[PDB]
Amino acid sequence: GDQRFGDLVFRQLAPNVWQHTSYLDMPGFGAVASNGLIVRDGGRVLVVDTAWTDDQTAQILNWIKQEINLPVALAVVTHAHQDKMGGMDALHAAGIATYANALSNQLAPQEGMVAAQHSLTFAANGWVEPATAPNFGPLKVFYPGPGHTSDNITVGIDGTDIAFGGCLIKDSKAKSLGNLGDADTEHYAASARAFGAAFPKASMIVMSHSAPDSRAAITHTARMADKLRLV
Ligand SMILES: CC1=C(S[C@@H]2CN[C@H](C(=O)N(C)C)C2)C(C(=O)O)=N[C@H]1[C@H](C(=O)O)[C@@H](C)O
Ligand SMILES: [Zn+2]
Ligand SMILES: [Zn+2]
Repeated sequence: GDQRFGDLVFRQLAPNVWQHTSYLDMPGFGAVASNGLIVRDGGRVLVVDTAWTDDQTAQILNWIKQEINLPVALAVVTHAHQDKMGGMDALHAAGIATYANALSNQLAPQEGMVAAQHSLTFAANGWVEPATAPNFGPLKVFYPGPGHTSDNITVGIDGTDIAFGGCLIKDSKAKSLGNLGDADTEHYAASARAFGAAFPKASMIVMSHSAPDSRAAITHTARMADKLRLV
C-alpha cells in the first residue's frame, strides 16, 4: 500500500488520512524513516509533524497540492526533535499556521528547531486546552506526560480508528525505546499507558518509526519503559 513520491513515501490509512514518511540523509547515519500524518478535513488539510528537512517538508506540500489540492490550514508538531520539527521554515514559507506544545516552543532554540507560531497548553487531565487549539477539526490532541521527551504530545483522529503516538510509542516488536537521551525514564511507562487510555477505541496506532500497529504497540512500549525504570 506504500507509494513513492520523490524521496517520500505515502500510505493511505483511511479515506481522509495518509501517513507521510521521510528518510534522513546526513553523511554519517543510515536512511532513518520518520512518519507523520496528513488529514483531509473536508475543504482543508491538516498536517501532523514535518519531515526531517525543509526540502522534504516542501515535497510533502507538493504531494498535498497535487493529490488533494486543498489549502493546508495548520500543522501540529509533536515535539522538538528534528524528525518532527525539522521542516518548520518550509511550513512558514508556505504561510501555514503552526502549533506545538508551549514546552516544545520553549525547548526549540536549545534543540535547534524553529518554534511554532502558536503554543498549545494542556489541562491537568492531559487534554489540550481548546482555546489554544482553535478549529482543529477532527484532531484530538493529548499530552500524556513526559516519556520520549518532556514535551511529547499525541493526536487522535476523530471519525477514524487512528491514534498517533509519535516517538512516544514503538511497535510491538521493537527491541528498544530508541533515543533515550532526552527521555523521562520514571514517567515513560505511565505516559504510554495514558496515551492508550486517552484513545481507548483506537485500533490503528501510528508512530514515528514503524508501520501502523495494533494496540499491542502501546502495551509493549509501556513494558519496555517499566523494564528501563527498574534497572
Ligand atoms: C534518532 C531517531 C530515533 S532513534 C532511531 C529510530 N529507530 C532506530 C533503530 O535503531 N531501529 C533498530 C529501528 C534508531 C528516534 C527515536 O528513537 O524516537 N527518533 C529520532 C531522534 C528522536 O526522535 O529522538 C531525532 C528526532 O533526534
Ligand atoms: Zn524525538
Ligand atoms: Zn523520532
